[PDB]
Amino acid sequence: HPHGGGNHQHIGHPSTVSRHSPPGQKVGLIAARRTGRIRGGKAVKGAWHPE
Amino acid sequence: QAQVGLIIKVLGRTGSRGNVTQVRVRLMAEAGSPDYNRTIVRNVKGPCKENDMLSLMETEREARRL
Amino acid sequence: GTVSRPRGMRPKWHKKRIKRLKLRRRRMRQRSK
Amino acid sequence: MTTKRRNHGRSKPAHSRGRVKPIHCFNCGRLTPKDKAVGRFVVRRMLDAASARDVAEASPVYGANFPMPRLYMKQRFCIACAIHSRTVRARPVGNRKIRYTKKV
Amino acid sequence: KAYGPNVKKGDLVYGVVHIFASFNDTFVHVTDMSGRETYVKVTGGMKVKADRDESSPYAAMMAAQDVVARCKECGINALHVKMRAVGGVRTKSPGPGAQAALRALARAGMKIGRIEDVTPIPTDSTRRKGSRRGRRL
Amino acid sequence: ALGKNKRISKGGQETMARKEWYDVVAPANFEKRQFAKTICNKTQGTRIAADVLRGRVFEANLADLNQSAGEEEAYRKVRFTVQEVQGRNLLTQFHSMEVTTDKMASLLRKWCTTMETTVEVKTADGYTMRLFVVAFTKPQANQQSRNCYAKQRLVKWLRMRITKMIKRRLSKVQIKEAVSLLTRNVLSDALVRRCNPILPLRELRIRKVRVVRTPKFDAQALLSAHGTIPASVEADQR
RNA sequence: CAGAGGUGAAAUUCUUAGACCGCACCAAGACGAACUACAGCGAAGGCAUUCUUCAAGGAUACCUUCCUCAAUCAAGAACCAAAGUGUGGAGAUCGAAGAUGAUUAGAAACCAUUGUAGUCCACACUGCAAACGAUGACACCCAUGAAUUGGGGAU
RNA sequence: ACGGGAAUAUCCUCAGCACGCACGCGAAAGCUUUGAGGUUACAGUCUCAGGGGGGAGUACG
RNA sequence: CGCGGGGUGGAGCAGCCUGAGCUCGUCGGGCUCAUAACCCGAAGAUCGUCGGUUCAAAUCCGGCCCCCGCAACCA
RNA sequence: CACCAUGUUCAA
Ligand SMILES: [K+]
Ligand SMILES: [K+]
Ligand SMILES: [K+]
Ligand SMILES: [Mg+2]
Ligand SMILES: [Mg+2]
Ligand SMILES: [Mg+2]
Ligand SMILES: [Mg+2]
Ligand SMILES: [Mg+2]
Ligand SMILES: [Mg+2]
Ligand SMILES: [Mg+2]
Ligand SMILES: [Mg+2]
Ligand SMILES: [Mg+2]
Ligand SMILES: [Mg+2]
Ligand SMILES: [Mg+2]
Ligand SMILES: [Mg+2]
Ligand SMILES: [Mg+2]
Ligand SMILES: [Mg+2]
Ligand SMILES: [Mg+2]
Ligand SMILES: [Mg+2]
Ligand SMILES: [Mg+2]
Ligand SMILES: [Mg+2]
Ligand SMILES: [Mg+2]
Ligand SMILES: [Mg+2]
Ligand SMILES: [Mg+2]
Ligand SMILES: [Mg+2]
Ligand SMILES: [Mg+2]
Ligand SMILES: [Mg+2]
Ligand SMILES: [Mg+2]
Ligand SMILES: [Mg+2]
Ligand SMILES: [Mg+2]
Ligand SMILES: [Mg+2]
Ligand code: NA
Ligand code: NA
Ligand SMILES: [Zn+2]
Repeated sequence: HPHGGGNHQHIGHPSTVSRHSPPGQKVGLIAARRTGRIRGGKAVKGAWHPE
Repeated sequence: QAQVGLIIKVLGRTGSRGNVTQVRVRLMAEAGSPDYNRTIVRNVKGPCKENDMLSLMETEREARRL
Repeated sequence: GTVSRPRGMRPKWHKKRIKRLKLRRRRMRQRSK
Repeated sequence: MTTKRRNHGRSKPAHSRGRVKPIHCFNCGRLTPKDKAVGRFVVRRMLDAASARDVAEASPVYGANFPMPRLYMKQRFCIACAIHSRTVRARPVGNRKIRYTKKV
Repeated sequence: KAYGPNVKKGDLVYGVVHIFASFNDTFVHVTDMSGRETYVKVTGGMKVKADRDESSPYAAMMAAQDVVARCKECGINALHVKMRAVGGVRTKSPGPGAQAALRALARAGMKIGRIEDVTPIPTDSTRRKGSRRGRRL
Repeated sequence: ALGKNKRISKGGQETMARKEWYDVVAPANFEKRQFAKTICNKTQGTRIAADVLRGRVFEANLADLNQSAGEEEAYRKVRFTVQEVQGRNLLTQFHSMEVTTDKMASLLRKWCTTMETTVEVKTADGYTMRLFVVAFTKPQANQQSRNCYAKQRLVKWLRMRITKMIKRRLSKVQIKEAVSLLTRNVLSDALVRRCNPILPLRELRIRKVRVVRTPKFDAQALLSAHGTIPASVEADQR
């Protein structure tokens, strides 16, 4: 696992990974537009369809 | 350039320190002119009195009554 | 002003100071037992 | 300390009602009960006498036979703004009971 | 040329002037009777350099005179008038430049049609800015 | 302010030369047919001017639309929706009518009851309108009371009679006849005459009419509404 | 098309990638202006668009019924603005905390631009208000003028 | 047609929120059939609270 | 001990790449009944110390007196 | 509607 190992239990790299990451590297928060506690309103999730 | 006006009434001294006089001015123009007998309120610096004459230059702005 | 001499700080803030003091004392006793 | 007004500065007798929904002050927006706020209905001319004369001269619609429109506004002030704007002034104690029931 | 309609010389061509007069700026905005097409829009900030003078009557008068010049260029010789203040939940009192702008349009030769106040007025509203204590200055 | 803009772009021909003039045409139930003129961009590429002209709403004063009417017409504005472009004529259909703000605000008085009624009705040709009637109570000639507030049961009775009359009168007529009734105050005089016995009224008036739903577009019905269409000389040579 | 916003004056802020402004719309959440009053209703807290509904409640009217069944109340019970708490919704506006810009000797205040929790709804808690008429409840007597809300009687 | 209707006018009446108005009361401000009146000429009935200012609505339970 | 950084007006800090500035502080005069705030002025260095080079050293290169860090690991 | 902070202890 990419998050494995270390003398402390930690992810040593940012957990937001690119949409284009190959399988095996695409773990964590996949293509996250944002992170952290949501405040002031939950936006609608999913892909954006202007139609 | 400048239009001559006649002070037909002294409305009273205005502003703090009382150095500005508010007056009613009749524009002096020949008959048929667009400004013939047109009266406007103006603020005057210096000692003025009724029947005095002023060079107004601009004649559009009207002094706020006080 | 709409009140007479308080002879002290504003009573609402004195009440709040007491309220914070009571909270501190009950926390100290909690850690003790 | 001492009761300054019999009505306590508002039109809410002791057994009339409990709460009157407050309004925003016309000037500062302070919330004050509607029965307490100083209320004035103002009918203001859109133009002063000189400007109205010039616009009426240029207007084929407005003239001696048709009057220009006016502004109509209900203005409610908090007590502080009413006093500061001189809509209302402190009065002698004996004159505080004088009430007007129509615009003079 | 003059870019006017195919009308006889002297016929009244009517636009609509929207005069938004706040306490910070004055808008003199000329459109057609539908409001979709705008001929000219001049504000007090386009005539003065200081922020505190944007709402002054002189700035509004200067804005109106440029409006008249462009209206003559566009072929509009008469104006219906729609006056407004800020409105909404804010003040309903028209700004200082309201009277000067309308007077400047009349004195510049532009004909004046129907005049109406179109200040947005809520029939119930959201909460105005400022606390329940109001602005404390 | 002049000379104060710092960030102009965020990245780093005469306008009136492209405009053509059009006449706006009210329906035949208005004496002045060619009220108002407007401009529009010339048809360029795929952007046809008619496609952006349809749906535009024009507002005019009723006294201007109907000459020799009276000062009562001067406090109402009528709006029209452009339904079809015929050459340089914008044939329109009724959109809304409203009393001016100054007139409506002046009607308000303190020591009386303000009674408001909302009515929705469908005409014979499928137009749906909302009617927004407002009425005011008045003191009698010999009244000595300090107010003329109305009993609530009479207010509801006034609302129901107004609703019944408006629905009955407007549901069996076309939009053209309905506009004629509204703009000529035939319905208004009928309402006040039949509603005064319920409650003494200082004044009753229709303050706003708005079309809320239009049927499918019909070219023939529009032409029947416009009758003889005055010619437009905007496209002609000077 | 070149500024807009905001202020005592400004700046934070928005803006040729088109802001502000104009017209007609669409979405969403609040709110029910003017009329609105020394006016109404409610035990208090509280309550304001219309229509359709569900149980109430006071007053008035009566040559109806009844027959002391009442008054006030430790204990006990239910309700109780705002803020606050829990779980789901909702989140337009305003806005504790916080952020930035001003003012100032300092200003982590008042002012300006923002902004979290909240503000709104359902259910369940909380029961701390200048919850004020700072005036306990029931009952009796009590002089004068002008009004006002509701129901009756007379012309 | 919510129609033998609706609202006014004069008078009477019961119930309600009140206003300027005589006794009397109160340290006074003021209250006054809406008492804070009818009380040293002190007794209609019930009930809650107060006993110089602070410490303090705090500490403990 | 090895490597690196730093000693500048009373305080903190620039300039540290040859020919002294910033804020506060202090002094004098105003304003105030007086103090503070505010306004007008003035003074205060020898660039830690000792040498060398250079026509000229806060500056450049050496040693010294101190100050502050990074390292001092495998058994 | 820029910005106005402070005045040692008794006693006349
Ligand atoms: K008041
Ligand atoms: K109170
Ligand atoms: K009542
Ligand atoms: Mg790996
Ligand atoms: Mg790891
Ligand atoms: Mg862990
Ligand atoms: Mg971890
Ligand atoms: Mg005082
Ligand atoms: Mg006390
Ligand atoms: Mg006092
Ligand atoms: Mg009060
Ligand atoms: Mg009641
Ligand atoms: Mg209350
Ligand atoms: Mg005229
Ligand atoms: Mg400005
Ligand atoms: Mg500006
Ligand atoms: Mg103040
Ligand atoms: Mg009445
Ligand atoms: Mg309403
Ligand atoms: Mg009892
Ligand atoms: Mg709450
Ligand atoms: Mg959950
Ligand atoms: Mg905000
Ligand atoms: Mg309590
Ligand atoms: Mg009571
Ligand atoms: Mg109490
Ligand atoms: Mg009643
Ligand atoms: Mg009395
Ligand atoms: Mg006794
Ligand atoms: Mg005691
Ligand atoms: Mg002293
Ligand atoms: Na790390
Ligand atoms: Na755009
Ligand atoms: Zn105010």
